[PDB]
Amino acid sequence: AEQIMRDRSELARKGIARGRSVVVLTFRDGVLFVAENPSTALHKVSELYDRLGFAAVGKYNEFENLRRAGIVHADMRGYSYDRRDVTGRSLANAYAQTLGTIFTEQPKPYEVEICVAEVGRVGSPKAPQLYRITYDGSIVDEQHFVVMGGTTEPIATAMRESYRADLDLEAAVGIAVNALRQGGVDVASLEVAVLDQSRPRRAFRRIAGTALEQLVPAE
Amino acid sequence: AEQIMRDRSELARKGIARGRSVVVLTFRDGVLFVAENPSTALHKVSELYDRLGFAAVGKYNEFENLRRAGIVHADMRGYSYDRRDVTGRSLANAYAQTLGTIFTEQPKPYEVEICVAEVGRVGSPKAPQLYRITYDGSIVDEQHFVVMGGTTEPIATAMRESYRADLDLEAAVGIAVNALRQGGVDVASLEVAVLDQSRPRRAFRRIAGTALEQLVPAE
Amino acid sequence: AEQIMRDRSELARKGIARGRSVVVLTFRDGVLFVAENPSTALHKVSELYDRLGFAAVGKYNEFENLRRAGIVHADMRGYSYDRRDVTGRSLANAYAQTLGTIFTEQPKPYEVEICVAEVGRVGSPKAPQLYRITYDGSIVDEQHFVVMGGTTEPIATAMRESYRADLDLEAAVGIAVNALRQGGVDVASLEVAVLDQSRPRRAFRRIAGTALEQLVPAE
Amino acid sequence: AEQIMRDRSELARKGIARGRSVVVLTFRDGVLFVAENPSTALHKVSELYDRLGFAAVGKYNEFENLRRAGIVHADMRGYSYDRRDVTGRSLANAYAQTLGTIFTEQPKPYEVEICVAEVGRVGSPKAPQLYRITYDGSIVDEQHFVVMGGTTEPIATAMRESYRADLDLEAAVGIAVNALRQGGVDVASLEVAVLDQSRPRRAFRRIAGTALEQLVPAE
Amino acid sequence: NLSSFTDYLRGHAPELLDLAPHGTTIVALTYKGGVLLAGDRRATQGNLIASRDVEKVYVTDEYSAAGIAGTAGIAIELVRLFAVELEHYEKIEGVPLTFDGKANRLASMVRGNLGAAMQGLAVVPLLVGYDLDADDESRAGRIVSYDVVGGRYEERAGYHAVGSGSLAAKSALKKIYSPDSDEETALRAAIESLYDAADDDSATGGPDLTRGIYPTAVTITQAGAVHVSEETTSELARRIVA
Amino acid sequence: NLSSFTDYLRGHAPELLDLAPHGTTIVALTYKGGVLLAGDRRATQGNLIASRDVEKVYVTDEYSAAGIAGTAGIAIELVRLFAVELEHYEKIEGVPLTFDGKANRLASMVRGNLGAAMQGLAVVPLLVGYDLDADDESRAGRIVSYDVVGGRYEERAGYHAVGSGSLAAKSALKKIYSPDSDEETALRAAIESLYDAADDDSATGGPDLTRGIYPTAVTITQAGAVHVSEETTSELARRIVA
Amino acid sequence: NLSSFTDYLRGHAPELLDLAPHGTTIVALTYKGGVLLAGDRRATQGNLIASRDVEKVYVTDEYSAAGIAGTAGIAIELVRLFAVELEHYEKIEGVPLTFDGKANRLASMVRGNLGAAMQGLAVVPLLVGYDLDADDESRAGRIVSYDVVGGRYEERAGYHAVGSGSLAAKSALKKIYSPDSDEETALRAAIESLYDAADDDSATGGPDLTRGIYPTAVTITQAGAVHVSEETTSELARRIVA
Amino acid sequence: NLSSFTDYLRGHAPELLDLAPHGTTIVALTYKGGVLLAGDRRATQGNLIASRDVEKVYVTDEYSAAGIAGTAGIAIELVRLFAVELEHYEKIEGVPLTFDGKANRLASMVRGNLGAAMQGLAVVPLLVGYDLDADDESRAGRIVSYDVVGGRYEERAGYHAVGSGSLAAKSALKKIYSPDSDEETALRAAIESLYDAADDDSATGGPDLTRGIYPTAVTITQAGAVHVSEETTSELARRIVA
Repeated sequence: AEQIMRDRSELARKGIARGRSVVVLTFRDGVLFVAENPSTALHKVSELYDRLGFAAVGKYNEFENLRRAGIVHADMRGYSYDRRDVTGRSLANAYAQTLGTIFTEQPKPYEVEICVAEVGRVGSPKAPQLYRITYDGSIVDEQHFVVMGGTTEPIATAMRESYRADLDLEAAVGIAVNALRQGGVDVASLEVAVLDQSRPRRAFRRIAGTALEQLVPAE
Repeated sequence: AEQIMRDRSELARKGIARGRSVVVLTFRDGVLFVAENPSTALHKVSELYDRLGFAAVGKYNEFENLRRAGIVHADMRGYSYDRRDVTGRSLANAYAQTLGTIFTEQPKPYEVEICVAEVGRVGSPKAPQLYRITYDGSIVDEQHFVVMGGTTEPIATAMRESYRADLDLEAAVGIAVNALRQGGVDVASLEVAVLDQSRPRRAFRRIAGTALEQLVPAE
Repeated sequence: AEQIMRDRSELARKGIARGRSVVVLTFRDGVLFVAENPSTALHKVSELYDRLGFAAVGKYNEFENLRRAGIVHADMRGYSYDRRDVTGRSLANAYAQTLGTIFTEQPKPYEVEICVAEVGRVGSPKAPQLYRITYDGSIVDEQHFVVMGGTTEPIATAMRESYRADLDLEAAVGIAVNALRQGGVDVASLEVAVLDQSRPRRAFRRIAGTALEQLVPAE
Repeated sequence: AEQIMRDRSELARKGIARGRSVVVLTFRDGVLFVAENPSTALHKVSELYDRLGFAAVGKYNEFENLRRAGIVHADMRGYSYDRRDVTGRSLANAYAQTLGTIFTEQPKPYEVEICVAEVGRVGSPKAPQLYRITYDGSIVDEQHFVVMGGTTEPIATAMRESYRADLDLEAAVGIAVNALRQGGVDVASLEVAVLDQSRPRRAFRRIAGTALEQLVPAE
Repeated sequence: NLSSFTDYLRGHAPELLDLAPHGTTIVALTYKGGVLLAGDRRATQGNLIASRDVEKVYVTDEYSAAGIAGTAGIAIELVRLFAVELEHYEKIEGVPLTFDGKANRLASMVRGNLGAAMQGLAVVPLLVGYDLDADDESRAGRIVSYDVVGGRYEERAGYHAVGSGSLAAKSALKKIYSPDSDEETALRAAIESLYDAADDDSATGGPDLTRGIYPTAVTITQAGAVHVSEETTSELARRIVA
Repeated sequence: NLSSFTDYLRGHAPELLDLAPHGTTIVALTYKGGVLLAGDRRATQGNLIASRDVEKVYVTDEYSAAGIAGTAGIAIELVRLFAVELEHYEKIEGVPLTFDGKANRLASMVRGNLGAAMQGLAVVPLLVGYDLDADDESRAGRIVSYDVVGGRYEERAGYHAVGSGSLAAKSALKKIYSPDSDEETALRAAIESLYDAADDDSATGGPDLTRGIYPTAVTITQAGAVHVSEETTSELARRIVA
Repeated sequence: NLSSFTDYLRGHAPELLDLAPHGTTIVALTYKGGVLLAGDRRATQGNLIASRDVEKVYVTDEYSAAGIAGTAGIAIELVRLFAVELEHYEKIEGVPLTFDGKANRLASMVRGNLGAAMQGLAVVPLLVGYDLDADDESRAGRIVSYDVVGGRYEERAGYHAVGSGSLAAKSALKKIYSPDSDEETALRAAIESLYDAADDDSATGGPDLTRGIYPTAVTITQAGAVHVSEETTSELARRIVA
Repeated sequence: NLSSFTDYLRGHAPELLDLAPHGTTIVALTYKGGVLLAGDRRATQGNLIASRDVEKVYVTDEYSAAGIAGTAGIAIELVRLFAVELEHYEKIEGVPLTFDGKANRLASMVRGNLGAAMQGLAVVPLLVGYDLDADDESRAGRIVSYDVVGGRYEERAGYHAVGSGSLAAKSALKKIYSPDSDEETALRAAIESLYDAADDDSATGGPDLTRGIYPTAVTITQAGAVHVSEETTSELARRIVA
């Protein structure tokens, strides 16, 4: 009684584990989101802001909230100051703080794992940045790639040994879609999108169907 | 039941323990901050005020809060009265009371350890002061050096027998960086900053990369 | 289940016990404050008002609060009415009611023992008065001397057989500093102050270092 | 579980019992307050109003409150209507209700036993009335004498067989002071006061020291 | 909860903090013994006399008293409360308030009426008392005057007054009054200026031998404050007349 | 809870934040030692004089003090509070406030009366002090003036004044004053302009040799602040006359 | 909780959001290096001069500053707060605000005073800074002007001004100012129009050689903002004269 | 929590819902492709010109934009907020709002300002857009006008305008305009009426060839909205002239 945190903790871990997985990566255009998503309608990755992307895993409703919440917290800053000041680090901490609280206070912790990605402005030589936040309020500054959901071990290493900078898009899709197969099957029945540093404003587009074909490698 | 304090306390102690460490010291220029920070984006040491520095350890979100909270509490006094009146003692006590309360009332105590540092104004012969506040609201007035996080015992004594006043900067970095290695590995992959009593206002700058090289001693 | 008071109580008693000690006494000039305080920055004795002094023991943050709370409850009455109406008995009762309530309702009782001292106005033939309030809201009107902190038994009796009225200041310093040694080592590394009935207003001054030498007896 | 009242109940009884005692009586002048009080500053009997007295037992801070609370509840009525409408019955009930609720809801019951006494106006042939309220909201209309605190049994009967109407004051002091000694030692180190029906307004004076001598019988 | 009866109302019963029956003149004198208050008794709402036996000076407590000038209604409730405030603070703290306390409290109660004040219904008191804490028990008497915005002021001239005929009375005293004097001489000078105030002010109208209307008085000293008898005044006002 | 006594009331007792007895003139001079304040003592409600012995300058703390001009009632409570704000900040923080702090505080309290200000009842203070943190303890004396909307302003000319006769006194000093001087010379130029202020202003009326009404003064130096003696003033104003 | 020092007060201490000492003119010029601010130093309440040494331009942060015209009391506190808002946002976010952020913030603080504005006590700022985020670091200096209802406006003409003599100065610059120029040339044209503003406006009154009253200035560039020396100004105004 | 950025402010930060720099004229035209806006750029506070380069038309989102006339300050913040109100609803709902949605929202935002409206500080917008949900993509362009009390009105006549010179422009178009036409013909007719509005209205003042001041424009179509270039306007207004 006190190490209830041990318990709660497990509850989330287990809930996250027993579910589909996601991989986010750093490449040439900017940042790629590839996550198993059978759903035709409900997403798992979303534009968070001008140069900000978001993708989670766990119970939908729970990260759905955290998603809207972000969308709001961003908009707020942008309006309050200047879109130019909305950052990733900002929505990172924010999520950290929120989840951290939820964990400690809410009746049931949030079975969620979140990834916030920001792809540099529309010019400067700054390399994308990745952020992962755990159900209990933990963040880590990943500069290469990030994986969450289901069983990470296989997919994780399958990448540790499979990652390359300046990775072409078509190729970064492979690297990931492969590792993904290495832990669980891999039809063009998922949702992918990307934060394109080329774009001048939006910077976030989703790779539809007809054009995803020509990216994902077969068995 | 009543000596839950015992429990809760352990909860903190342990969580702090099972995590990277930090060292703060008094020297020639003013005050040096050396802490193991692999993170490229999320800091562990921060300008708290004009002549004030801050550095903590434990769960990030938790001490991150306490960091912002300080920043604010400082600014407030500075605005309310005069920057000239913001002291380290003030922020010490503050934190003390805050954590003290959290420990007593929050559902889960804060796995945090904090160090507040003030390096005299821009001239007078006053020697820097250091403060340490524990997860349960305990402070101590360290005039020399302070260490927190991970396993202190080794790094602790590794300094009790390694500390010198008027200690050059380059050398102070050694003194510290060394003691750190004597407990756990030591690449120029951490964050280091200093409260330079030479500065007229800010007094807190961070020692970037290209310049850290020529300060940290190899194996 | 009900005699939790038993428990809670012990919690405090123990916390108080396992810590340094203090002695307050009645003499010629007015009232003397001698308490073991290694700290160079954080005091344990404070000017509560015009003719009022305050000293405590237990967890810092906790009595620190109660110190400030007093400082305020005093000023209030002084402003609301007249400095001439701020008494020792007022703050005494105050503290009593407060502590008695914490004890009863706070999640953790206050590990504190407090002493309120008033040295008569700047003229009349009234002898100082002393007040001690315990972690559970208990007060006693001590006219001679008062001891709190750590192990009282030794130092207590070491005074019962060692107290003298109109006691000179230099000697009163001995009387106490001695009995303190008889239970725990005694360097000019403590904090001492006094409530000087000579003074017209303030009445509370602290005996610095250079002048304490010539007051504390050696081994 | 439900007969917590049994418990709480015992908590008070025991706390009250383990403490000095008080005796209140009806006599010639009006009403006498004799209670064991070694304290030189903190009383246990107070003028509650024009024709009202109050005396209690238990933890200090706890009845002290209820004391102040009466003083006010009285003043209130006297201002709201007319001092002539402030009765003993009012305050009695009031207290009954208060403690009654405390007992039932507060975290810990009030270790208190209280006595409200009213000595008829300044003329009419009305005989004083006495009120006793227990830590659990119980009142009784005592017309003769009332005892409380410590071990009542000895002092109690020591009065049942020792009481006399129209009793002289000097003699009423004996009657009580005696019975007090019969259970627990009896120096002029207590506090005595009386509600004098002779007086036109106040009706409450405390017998100081120089004059108590000649009233209390020796061993 | 700071021993202020008032402040209790503040948080527990707030509803207690010439259209209607006016004021009158009141005088204050210092002297060897202690001090005293004397004030007219004519309440006038307009140019019409509403009452000729209204007491304007009350005994606040054992060693002090004050007279209030302004709207009768507002001035009464205010002093009654001031009295209570003082008594309660004693029964609670055990001791009584400094004189300087009683005054600062009265001020607060005045500062509180400032709203009604700026709306015509203004009141202003004159406080007097034997300072049990004064070094020289010779000049232990004191006189405190007030503002409407609640300022507290020290007499420091032996006398003062408030009300319509105050300018008059103050002037009469400027002549008919001298320092350290009898508690008979002063009570005399008082009934005097209170006569002069009545001369140059239809709103006052001091001693009226024909009707039996005599000035109300109160003296305070090292023994306390006592309200002078109707005899000590009338056979005193007859003496003043010529 | 920020060591502000005021702010405590702000949240625990908010009820503490020519119809009534006006102001007067107050001067301020800088010098070798420190700085000082000298102010008139005539309170005037209307064209009528209300008191000729009122003190307008108070010692706020060990190393500072101030004088306030405007509604006496408001001005008093305001400085009394200022004093406390300071003392309380000390006892809590252990140390005292910067001079620049004491000032910023005083200004907040003034801004706080802006409401009453726009309703006639305005007040404005003059703050002086020995800046224990000034580099050159030679020019360690300071003078801060105020707005009504609560602006803080630095003297930077060795002298200032506030009140009806300020315009006059300022002008006198613009002549009879010189930098680094004695704590006898400045106290001299102060009683002087305080005299010229009274010449061209019926609301002031400085030194009156016939009545015994002398200007109140206070000097602050590296030793702290002390209120000049009634003697050092009279035998000083007699010197000024011709 | 959005890194807004302001917004913290908004929710935790709301009490911080010609009767009193007026304004003056302030000029803003753009140039090769960066930008600058130069403004008069005369505070005038009425037709009366209240102070001739009041600084009207402040350096808000490392790479920006602003001058505020309007009621001095309100304009001071407002900029000091803007300063803090900027600094606090940094220490929290680690990085500083865009320039476009600093302005949007400043505008909100102005919109905040709109209440007081519609009551006479209005204040309007002029903001400048070196946009560290500007593409062509040539024209990286910027000028933002404001409304009273809080509108934010871009200069886009290399110069601007606010205050009584603004119409004057703006017109002088319309002649004496040319694009890309020295940080000596612009500082020259500034002291110039600031002279012309004083010619046709008693409320201003620029460079006064006889008294030693010289315009306050500040330049901001890729190195940051620095307050121009009293020497670089006087030996600069002397040059302008004829 | 209804996907309304605004409504989020409503409950979590309410503080975001000729004394100051006025308005100008803005025109709207319908055509084959889609629709467009063109507005003057002269801001006038009084009879004085305050700015001649202020943009009055903004692109709200991918397929719509609007020009607002009235208090510049109130009108700026209002459109920006509208923009965000739109973008946020998309990010949240994933799709964008109907055009009839965007309008009803904009109407709500106007209705909100009615308070300030009835105090002079009013503002009124003109909303245009390519209705991606219109049946006949031939007449897919739309124009919505507004009240002050927040009414929403449909054009249904190919053109409209708002501002001081609107009555003028509206009339010019009542002549120089014809249905289904080039996005070159309509951009032509707009610059025209925008010329006539300036003829009979000193507040407007359209295309000024001598200064380089050219009307701002924006055209929305099935491709979305894009801001016409400064070239396509000047070489376009030169054609208009005679």
